[PDB]
Amino acid sequence: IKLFLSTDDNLSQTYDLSIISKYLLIASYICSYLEPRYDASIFSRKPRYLQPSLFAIERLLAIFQAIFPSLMKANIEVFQNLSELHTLKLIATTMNKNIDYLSPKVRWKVNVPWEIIKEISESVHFNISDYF
Amino acid sequence: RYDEIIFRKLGSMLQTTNILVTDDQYNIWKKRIEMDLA
Amino acid sequence: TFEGYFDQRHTMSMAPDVTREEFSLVSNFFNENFQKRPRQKLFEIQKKMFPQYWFELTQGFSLLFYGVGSKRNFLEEFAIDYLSPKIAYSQLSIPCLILNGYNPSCNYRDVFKEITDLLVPAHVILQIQKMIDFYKNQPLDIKLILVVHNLDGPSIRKNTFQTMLSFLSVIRQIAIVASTDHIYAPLLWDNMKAQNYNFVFHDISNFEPSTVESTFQDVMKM
Amino acid sequence: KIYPKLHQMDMDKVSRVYADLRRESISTGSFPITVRHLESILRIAESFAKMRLSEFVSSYDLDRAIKVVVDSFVDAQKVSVRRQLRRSFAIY
Repeated sequence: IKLFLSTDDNLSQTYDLSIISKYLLIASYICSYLEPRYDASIFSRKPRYLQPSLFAIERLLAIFQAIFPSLMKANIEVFQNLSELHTLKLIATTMNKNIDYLSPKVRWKVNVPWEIIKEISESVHFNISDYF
Repeated sequence: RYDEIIFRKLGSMLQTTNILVTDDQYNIWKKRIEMDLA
Repeated sequence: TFEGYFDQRHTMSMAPDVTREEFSLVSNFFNENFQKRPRQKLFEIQKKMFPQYWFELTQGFSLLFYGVGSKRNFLEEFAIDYLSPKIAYSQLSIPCLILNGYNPSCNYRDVFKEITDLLVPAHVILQIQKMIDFYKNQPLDIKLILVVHNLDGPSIRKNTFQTMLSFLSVIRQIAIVASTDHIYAPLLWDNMKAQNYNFVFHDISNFEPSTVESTFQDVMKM
Repeated sequence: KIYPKLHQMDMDKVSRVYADLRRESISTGSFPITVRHLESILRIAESFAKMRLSEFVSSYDLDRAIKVVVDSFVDAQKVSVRRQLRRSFAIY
């Protein structure tokens, strides 16, 4: 019975990521789907079907610092994990030839769907669902 | 003090590590008791 | 703080225009006269780290120089005057290879030609693979000193160039010294490159003016 | 019949709570935390004391009083800020 109930055309904790890595991806999805208008309204103390929009690297670090469990700061490990995600292709850039990260015109976007990030937040105890 | 600060900022191993009591503090501790010892 | 990021018709013609030759005048005089002694005093104090740098290099740890200010002159003094003579006069004249990253005309293939001639006894990565298998049986003796100024250089930032330099540090018989200026430089390296580079980090900020690197980009465009 | 009285032993406990609540409402859209809001802590402490028929406002009565009053201000906050004040006032 169990053979027919699943297609089994699938090739087969889905993504082993560090604590720094998990919050890095969580912060990016907010950037790719929340308008820049709402950055100050929600995070400062003062669309699920659409394709993600681009964002700047400064937006990512600010939100990552804003939700990380006093400040976390940006050491080498944070950037080391961020670059790996690009190498792991969970985050895309606006280029295809002669990749140069430090060129200012390159932008970033999220390559991870909603369903994967849903399960990531569960292991983090971060309630993303209340931000939309 | 300035040399200790620059050594710490540069990460040099010349700067001493504060796991033991400092020489000045232990010298003061020894002397304040030696003066009242005899 | 991060909250400082969320909380955020004049033209340059209104400013007095300065010719290119006039620009070099004021810069040269103040770079020498202003903050002369304290920077030299800091430089002389920083020379005391040569034994630690020399010790770290022998163990197989690459040295990365970062901070505010130019670092070309500091690397020149360390490798030529202290590093190269001491190794020869203690292991018993070691060649030193200097690569400029601030020059946008640099080519990786031209650089690799020097590496092959100086190290390989007579598709760049395939040749590098051969070198690793060769130096495994070779004695762990430093043979060539490599200095890479501006590892964040415009022609050096590219992924292909970064991969070539990263594979070199696997061979223990090569000494690597590098300097960077971009703030997001660590973003250029993931685990696969950081492991290969095997860096030991030193903040060497000196506020030394970058006269040499300023030559390759015109200030008149500003 | 019951009119419990007060002794100023827990003054530091209440005063610092009052200062703490005011500090977190200086730049957040929230309740108008004022002197009238502090009086609720003391009066609601009187009710707890007057439930035991005791004549004295004990330390425990203020402990129930402070928890009820502070939790109200924490609960009526936006989601992004609520989780932060959750841990900032864990002493109370």
